[PDB]
Amino acid sequence: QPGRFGDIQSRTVESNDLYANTALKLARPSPGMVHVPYTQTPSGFKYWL
Amino acid sequence: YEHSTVMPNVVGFPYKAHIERPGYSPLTLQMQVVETSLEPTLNLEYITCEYKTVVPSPYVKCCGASECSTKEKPDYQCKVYTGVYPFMWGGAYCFCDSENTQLSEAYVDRSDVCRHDHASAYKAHTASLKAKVRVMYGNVNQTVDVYVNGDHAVTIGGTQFIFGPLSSAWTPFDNKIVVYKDEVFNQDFPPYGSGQPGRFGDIQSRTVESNDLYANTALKLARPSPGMVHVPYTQTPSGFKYWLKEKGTALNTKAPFGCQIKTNPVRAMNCAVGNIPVSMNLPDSAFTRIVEAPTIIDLTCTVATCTHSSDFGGVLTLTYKTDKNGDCSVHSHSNVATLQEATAKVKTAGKVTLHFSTASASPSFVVSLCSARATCSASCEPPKDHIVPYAASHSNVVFPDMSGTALSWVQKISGGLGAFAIGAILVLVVVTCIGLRR
Amino acid sequence: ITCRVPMAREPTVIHGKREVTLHLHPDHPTLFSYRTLGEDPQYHEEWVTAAVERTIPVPVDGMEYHWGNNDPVRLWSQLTTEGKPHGWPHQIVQYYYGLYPAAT
Ligand SMILES: *[C@@H]1O[C@H](CO)[C@@H](O[C@@H]2O[C@H](CO)[C@@H](O)[C@H](O)[C@H]2NC(C)=O)[C@H](O)[C@H]1NC(C)=O
Ligand SMILES: *[C@@H]1O[C@H](CO)[C@@H](O)[C@H](O)[C@H]1NC(C)=O
Repeated sequence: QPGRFGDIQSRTVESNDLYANTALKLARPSPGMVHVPYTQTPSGFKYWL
Repeated sequence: YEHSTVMPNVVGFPYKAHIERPGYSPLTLQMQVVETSLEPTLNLEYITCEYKTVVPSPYVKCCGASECSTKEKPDYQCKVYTGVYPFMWGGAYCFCDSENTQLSEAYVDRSDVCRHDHASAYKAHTASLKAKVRVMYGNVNQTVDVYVNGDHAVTIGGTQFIFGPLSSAWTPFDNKIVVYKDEVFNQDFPPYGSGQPGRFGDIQSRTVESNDLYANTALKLARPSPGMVHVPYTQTPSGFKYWLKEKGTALNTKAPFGCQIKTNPVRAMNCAVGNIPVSMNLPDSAFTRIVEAPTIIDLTCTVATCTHSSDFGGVLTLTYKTDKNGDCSVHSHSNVATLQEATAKVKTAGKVTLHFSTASASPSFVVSLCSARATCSASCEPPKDHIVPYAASHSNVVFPDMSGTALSWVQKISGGLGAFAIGAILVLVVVTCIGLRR
Repeated sequence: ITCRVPMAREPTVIHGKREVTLHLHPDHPTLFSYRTLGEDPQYHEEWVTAAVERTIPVPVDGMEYHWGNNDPVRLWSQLTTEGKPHGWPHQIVQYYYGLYPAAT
């Protein structure tokens, strides 16, 4: 679950697969500017820490 | 033709109005409310704003004395002091050691930005209501702005519409309010000319450009320190900033019925309360005669699925026999369930499908297709989703039908008990009769 | 003149039986407020500083909550409860009790 412990899970340290659920949402750029905006729930690992 | 009806004042709720006259096919009416505005009549009392204390340079006289006269200035305070010995960056200021005198004065005037930053005190009176309502029937689809007073009369497709008056006379503004920037407050204020220092209303003015002012800030002077040239003063800070710091909770986050509050002008929008009567006068060219209208015979109704949710969770199918193709007006003659479509297309095949919404465990209603009439009854199941982001599209009703399952159980138990009691009464009566005849 | 502000993060919504539990993840001190759209509302407002969780009731009439600098969001609750409305008498009793306890 996003924002809590275990939002990014890997079966082992060297595994090539990953499970991430962080609620990544994009936004339309403001007029007359080049940029990518996005709103994302903070890391759950720091929250747990 | 003249008609009268009542409609609920809830934004976004579709409403069907059914109109039937002899010699004409039934017509259906769609009226929806888009936006409502509630404006109270206001009269200003006084305005307030921060201030500045104009203190001029002191007057020092060498070997002499002075006296000052009163002035018609806001909170003027003058005081003359004896036995002073100024000092400046070069040396002493006067020969006389103890024959000197310093004259001090100060007063209070409104700030130079009072015209841009000020708080107004008003009084709320009887409030008026205006709304924007849309009308849909036939091939005309228009939105009109109407005063809800019982006086306005608009015309749509050669039809007179008269709205109001609102059933409930309820207003969210108290008698005395204060308006600042884009917030309103239900807070009483001290009367003009009787302000108190340190709080709201220490400075009052009848209007923004008024030349007269009333200030009570407790200005007091003090004796200058020895060997210095200064005018000291102790004064209670501005009350406007104090009110700006702990004013409280704005009415924008307290209004009941979900009323959004705006200013310029002060108004409350999208308030859900009461009902709006509607009076109309249709022309004769908006109907259709029976002769060219289809005839529906042997119509029976059934329901496929039902789930009482906020959406149109339910479908019903109508079977019929007709003579010619055409378009008919369809309406539900009850309140428990509200339909979705106002017109339907009928064909020789003999089956039409309708959507509807309800909130009861077991609804019963009469559904009319053109001049025909038939009854529907069904059983519905509760939904699974807990919370939804849209308002309900059904008139809130919960009581089940007389023939529903729970009411059926109550009916059968009560009938058994009543029959048993009736038999007991009969046996008592017959025993009394035979005993009395002897 | 016209000057610039940031829009706060959208919060995490967890549903429940006529209740919403929110997760708030502020980067600044932000202002969080809510009210109910009934006859007598239950207002509230506070200055959130760190990560907290709050539970807000959502009656059938509706809720509105104002988080940070975004537009307010409104929610409504459906008529949901346990039991079956067409089973044995205790089942309908349980259903109607779950909808409206005291009257049942
Ligand atoms: C010049 O200084 C003398 C003091 O040396 C001033 O004389 C004083 O005048 C006041 C009122 O005129 C008297 O009360 C004092 O008693 C006087 N003092 C002395 C020592 O005579 C005089 O006024 C000053 N003149 C100017 C123009 O400043
Ligand atoms: C009525 O007109 C409005 C404005 O164009 C439109 O959005 C709406 O869909 C129309 N409704 C019908 C039934 O034509």
